[PDB]
Amino acid sequence: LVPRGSHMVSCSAPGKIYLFGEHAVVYGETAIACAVELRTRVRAELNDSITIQSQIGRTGLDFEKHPYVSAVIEKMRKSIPINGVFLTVDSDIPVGSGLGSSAAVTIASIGALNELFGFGLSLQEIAKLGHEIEIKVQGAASPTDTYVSTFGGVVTIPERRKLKTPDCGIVIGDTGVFSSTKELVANVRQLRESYPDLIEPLMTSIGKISRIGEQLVLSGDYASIGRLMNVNQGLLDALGVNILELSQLIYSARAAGAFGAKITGAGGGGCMVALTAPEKCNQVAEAVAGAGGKVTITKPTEQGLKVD
Amino acid sequence: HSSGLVPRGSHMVSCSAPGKIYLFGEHAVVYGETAIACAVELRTRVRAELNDSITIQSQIGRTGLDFEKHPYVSAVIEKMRKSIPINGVFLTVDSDIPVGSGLGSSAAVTIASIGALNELFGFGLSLQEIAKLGHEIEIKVQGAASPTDTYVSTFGGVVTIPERRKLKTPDCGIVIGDTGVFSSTKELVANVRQLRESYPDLIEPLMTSIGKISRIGEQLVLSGDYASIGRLMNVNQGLLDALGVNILELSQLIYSARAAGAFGAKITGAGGGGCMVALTAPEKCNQVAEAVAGAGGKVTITKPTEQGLKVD
Ligand SMILES: [Mg+2]
Ligand SMILES: [Mg+2]
Repeated sequence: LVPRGSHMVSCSAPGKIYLFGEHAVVYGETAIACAVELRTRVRAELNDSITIQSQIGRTGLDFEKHPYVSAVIEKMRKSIPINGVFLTVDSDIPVGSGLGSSAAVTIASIGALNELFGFGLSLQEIAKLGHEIEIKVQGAASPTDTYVSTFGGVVTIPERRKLKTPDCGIVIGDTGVFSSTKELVANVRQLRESYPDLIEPLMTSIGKISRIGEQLVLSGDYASIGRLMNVNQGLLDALGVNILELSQLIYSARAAGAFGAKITGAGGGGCMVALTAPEKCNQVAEAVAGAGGKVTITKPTEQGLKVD
Repeated sequence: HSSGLVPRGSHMVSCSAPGKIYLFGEHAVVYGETAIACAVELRTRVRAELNDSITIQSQIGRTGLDFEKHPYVSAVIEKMRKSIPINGVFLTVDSDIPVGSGLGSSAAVTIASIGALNELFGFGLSLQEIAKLGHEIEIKVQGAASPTDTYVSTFGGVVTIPERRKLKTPDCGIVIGDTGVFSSTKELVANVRQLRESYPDLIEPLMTSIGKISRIGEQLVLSGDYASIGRLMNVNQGLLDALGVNILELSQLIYSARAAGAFGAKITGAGGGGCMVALTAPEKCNQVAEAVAGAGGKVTITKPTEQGLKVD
């Protein structure tokens, strides 16, 4: 094959929302993720030393300001030497939120170095490597985020089967309220401990939504996907992870015609998501904006990691 | 209290009957599940005196017997006349109960009226007979009804439905917050019935989970663990939100009540508007009411009532 050893290479990897079933996976259940068109992009250039540039600054190998890129380099250079590289990182995935910001930079960086230095990694090896980098950086991590970012589209969890991509707009509304992903996993579990006979069946019912929903994703019945999303949001409210500002955004989106709307990610703050007809995306976005949410307008993405 | 004068012969008689909120389980009873209702200290009072004709006076004005303007009082007099003559009577109706949200305004006027004529004319009816009669009256006036509203207004306190088991009354304030948003009970019941129709394998187990709440919560009422009763009311609220009967105004009031320290807060009755309810420590009642008021609601501060129908 054609040498490309000096070719500047850019890779991108998407963030993701949950159609159903966040919070339920740890307790054995099925969920359905959808990658979206908000990407982190990483361009890799041959260089005499290691330089990493992003909105945070220009560094060398710096595990404090550039933890993920730095960990990727540290791990891959054990296989094939990396004498030098200039990496430039830019992201359209909103700073913090279950949308997969650290998984996207991890996967894009692996992609870009894979290409530039010829590691010949397949997508499955990339996903597993990414998972490994998040463990190294965070202490402990679920493989789901790096897998969805790698392969893109709609993915059932944890069987990892690809479902047809819906032709819908996605509005993300950020409440601007901070919450700890650990503290909320901690409270779901606790309420679960105090009333086991009540809370266990609820996770079971969220699991059921994905099984019903799989079938609606296949037939493109977005109106029913939306009705289920709404049911799932109510189950999340029963689990204790909703707040007033999330309901505020959710109810505006629904009133403006969204198929459905729900928390995406851990809850307690952060973002909600609305699934809309493409021709109604703007109107839902304006209603969420009107209500004070920080709005991003996006759509599902068919591809995961890609050489741009 | 009273005047130095003691009347001779026949006196004015007075009965009152309470409204109610649901601690748990609205919407699930019609699906074979348990609920817990709690009668509260908001009453309809009916005063009654012998008269040669019929006169009914209430917040709407003074009439003779009148099935449009006083449909329940007039149906009561009509039904009761079939066993004992009522040549005439003068009836005055007043009430502290707000309309709708299954708070039980119709049930309260029905039961208070029955109770007042019971006393005045010496019908000798027991509580069970009074509730059964009130159930029969609601059927007559609106076409169809469950016996629950009239049962709970007759007996008062905390009652499990449909098993009708009396539970110990809790020592808590109750704040009712009205969103002022109008919605219709039979439309919401229909919309819930439709959702269960579309996903029976999803929705039937959620009903079953609301029934579990009442099961667990019965024991918490027995042991007076109000904090956990609130926490379970919080879970039942998310399940009502899953059933599609919440709205933004209700959420606004509910979060405000919880931030101000309520043990818990939730929709009471049909939803889609109407009222929510918060259970609070007696201390924190004013705190919670001011905050629901602060967030947009018409607030009523009450507490549970131990009995239902009483001769005042
Ligand atoms: Mg980094
Ligand atoms: Mg009447």
